[PDB]
Amino acid sequence: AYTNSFTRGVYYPDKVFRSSVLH
Amino acid sequence: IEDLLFNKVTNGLTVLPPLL
Amino acid sequence: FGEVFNATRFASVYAWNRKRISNCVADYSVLYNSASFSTFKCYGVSPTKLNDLCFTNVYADSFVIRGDEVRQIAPGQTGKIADYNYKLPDDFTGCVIAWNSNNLDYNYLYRLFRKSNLKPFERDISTFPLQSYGFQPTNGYQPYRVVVLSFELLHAPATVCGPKK
Amino acid sequence: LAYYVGYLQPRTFLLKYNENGTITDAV
Amino acid sequence: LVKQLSSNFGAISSVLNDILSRLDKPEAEVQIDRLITGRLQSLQTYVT
Amino acid sequence: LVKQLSSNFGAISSVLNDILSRLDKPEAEVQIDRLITGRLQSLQTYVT
Amino acid sequence: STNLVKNKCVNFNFNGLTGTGVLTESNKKFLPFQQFGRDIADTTDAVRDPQTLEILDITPCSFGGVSVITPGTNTSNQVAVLYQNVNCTEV
Repeated sequence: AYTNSFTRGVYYPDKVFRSSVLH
Repeated sequence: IEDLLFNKVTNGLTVLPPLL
Repeated sequence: FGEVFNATRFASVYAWNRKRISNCVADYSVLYNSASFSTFKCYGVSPTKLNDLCFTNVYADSFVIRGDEVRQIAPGQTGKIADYNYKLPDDFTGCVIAWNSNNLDYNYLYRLFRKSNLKPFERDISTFPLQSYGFQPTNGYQPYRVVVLSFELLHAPATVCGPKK
Repeated sequence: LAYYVGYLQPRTFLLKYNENGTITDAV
Repeated sequence: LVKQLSSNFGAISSVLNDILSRLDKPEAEVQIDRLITGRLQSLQTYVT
Repeated sequence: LVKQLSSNFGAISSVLNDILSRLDKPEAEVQIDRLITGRLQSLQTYVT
Repeated sequence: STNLVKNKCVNFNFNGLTGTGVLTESNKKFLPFQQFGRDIADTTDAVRDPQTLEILDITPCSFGGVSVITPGTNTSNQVAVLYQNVNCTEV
């Protein structure tokens, strides 16, 4: 079986806080 | 118009202030 | 040099001797070619070129250690020796010589405990921190005699010349 | 023990943190 | 530019002849290379 | 310019303190030399 | 772990990061697992007190240029001094 992971599975890659930014 | 214009523009490093 | 490399006795490495050589036409070729030296490692100069340099001062720092520790007589080494016992400057210019001494050589004592690493070319005498050398006629543990021949390049009227006619 | 298994690859992502420090979007 | 001729850039001496008179080939090459890197960079900065 | 502070330029780390605190001065000096060359070149690029 | 002191330029060192600066009462909101804070140019901006779950702004303790205002020596030897971008206290 096969389904589609649309925009799932993003996780906080490291401990660092950031705000209003793009990384 | 100068007000429109001024609105519409938006480690060892230091920035110096302009003389004028 | 015959009064140094064939010395009747070498000091202990903590009380390392320092004989000052000055106003001598020092021929180093004999030292370099002679096959009595296990290591003859010049550092700031190349050994074959010594015959052509004038030095203000030469300093023969003489002592004895186990050759498994001789590798520590080099600028920037880690060891109870190079740290607590006898330190060569990070910019040492000179030559280090070591040879075997079983043929002759517990008179040889060495510090192990000290509040800090000693400054290069400092000498320390104090007291239980020290411990002896197990040097026997029947033993890397074997003794080796070490001569540290340091040069002074500080341009003054040069005093030790070479056999350069 | 209806579960999903997807695999991870070494990719580059561009992550958008809002004011409070949350990843509210990605590319 | 001229003063930059007195800098070691990491070598044992800013003077090229000293390195030549005090070292054999395989090591003088290393020191002289450090000098060459530094002095080349000084020329490039001057020219720019 | 500031981002260039986050590069090794070949050293073991871009953090000067960590290079210092992990290695013995004979080797820390080489790693730091690589860092200094890189950062100095970043400045020269910026200024040009 | 020593005590933590604030509003003075200090040599701070948290779990694995060293630095120098002024530690002040933050108001950012860290995620309950977040430790550090980076700036736009990947530079540290806040920290989490490893012994107290509170967040500290970090600021580079002041530096600047020192410029010497002078009439030509052959007019006087009197000089004024400008400390750029610092506050007249830290001097």
